[PDB]
Amino acid sequence: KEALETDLYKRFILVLNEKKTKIRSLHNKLLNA
Amino acid sequence: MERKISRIHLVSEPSITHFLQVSWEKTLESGFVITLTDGHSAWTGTVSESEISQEADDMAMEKGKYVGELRKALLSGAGPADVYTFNFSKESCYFFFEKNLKDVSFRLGSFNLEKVENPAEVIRELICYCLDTIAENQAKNEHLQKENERLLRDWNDVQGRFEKCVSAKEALETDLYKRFILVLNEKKTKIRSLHNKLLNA
Amino acid sequence: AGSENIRVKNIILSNKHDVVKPAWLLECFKTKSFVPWQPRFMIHMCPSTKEHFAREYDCYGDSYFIDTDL
Repeated sequence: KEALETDLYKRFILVLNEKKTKIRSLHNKLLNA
Repeated sequence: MERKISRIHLVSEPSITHFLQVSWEKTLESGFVITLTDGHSAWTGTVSESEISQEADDMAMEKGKYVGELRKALLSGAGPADVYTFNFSKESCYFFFEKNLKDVSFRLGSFNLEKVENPAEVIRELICYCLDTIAENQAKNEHLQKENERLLRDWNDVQGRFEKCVSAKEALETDLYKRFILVLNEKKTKIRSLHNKLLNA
Repeated sequence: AGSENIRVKNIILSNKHDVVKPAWLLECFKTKSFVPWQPRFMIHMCPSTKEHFAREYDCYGDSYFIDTDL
């Protein structure tokens, strides 16, 4: 149970970090246009 | 210090049983003390290391094998197929045991016991030993039963908890996946809104 | 090519073609439509297709504009 939970949470936070980087880039480029 | 009480059927009067108690310190090899009784009068005798060694040498037998045979015959160690016949001449006070072997009898041991003047003391001591050992066995059985019941209850509880945990594992997994998709859809809506705003701008 | 054989590896070495898992044709036949590619089906990307899917999709199968299912 612990292994499954930690693996799933690690994958999910990795995906969330990637999406947050993308949205941050979108916000940064929104200002210029 | 160990002692064993056994029942025997003397061939002279094979209608009333007798009781023989044999006590030894560590093993019958060093020696032991034997006491025969019938409820009215008793006889006692002792066998030492020298006597048993001499008897074994006269038998041209290995000491270990002779000791094992003596243990089988005296400690009621009856095997799958083996008959031992004991007889005690009271007039000569001579008690000896043989290994009946289907019409060929091989005499195993023989001793001369002395008629103890007081049989009441030995009978009372035997009764006291029996009562002590039965009380100890009863206490041990009670303690073991209590421990077994407690362990069974604990095992039942742990099994129930394990069933609950395994049942809840799938619920946790599906709840986690559902929450994951909820937040991911929220992020998709956020990125879609940002893209639409950028397109409008 | 559904099997990554020596020919598939050689095509992988060259960046002038796109490989798609055979399930793409089956999906097209079932829907009888020209469905566009997805990162799951393709095992390789040309620079042009890589740029095209970079905007629409993420580093993994997840995309931005189109939602995701279980």
